Amino acid sequence: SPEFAAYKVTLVTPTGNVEFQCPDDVYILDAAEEEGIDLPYSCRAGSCSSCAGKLKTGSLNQDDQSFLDDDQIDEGWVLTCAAYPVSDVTIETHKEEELT
Ligand code: FES
Repeated sequence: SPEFAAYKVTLVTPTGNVEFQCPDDVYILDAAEEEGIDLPYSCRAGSCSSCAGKLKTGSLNQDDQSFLDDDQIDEGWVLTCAAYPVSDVTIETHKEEELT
């Protein structure tokens, strides 16, 4: 497997869709911000609802998140501040209200 890689992230946001390359060692949130995208957050530590999204295709590593339970992870919930892509992914953002 490659020492380093980047994956195509498609974010489906309330103001439109955007795509960018995310390094496999950068969280979705941080990579979005580098591209000038404003995404919701507060704690940036994987322990709250602020940065919630829904995974629509592809795979994430969310080992660094703790607030979502195993059923919520199975349902496709994502804490964008604590998730790394391991494939190209599509995430629908700004989902805190739906999650909670
Ligand atoms: S901003 Fe709190 S879990 Fe992501």
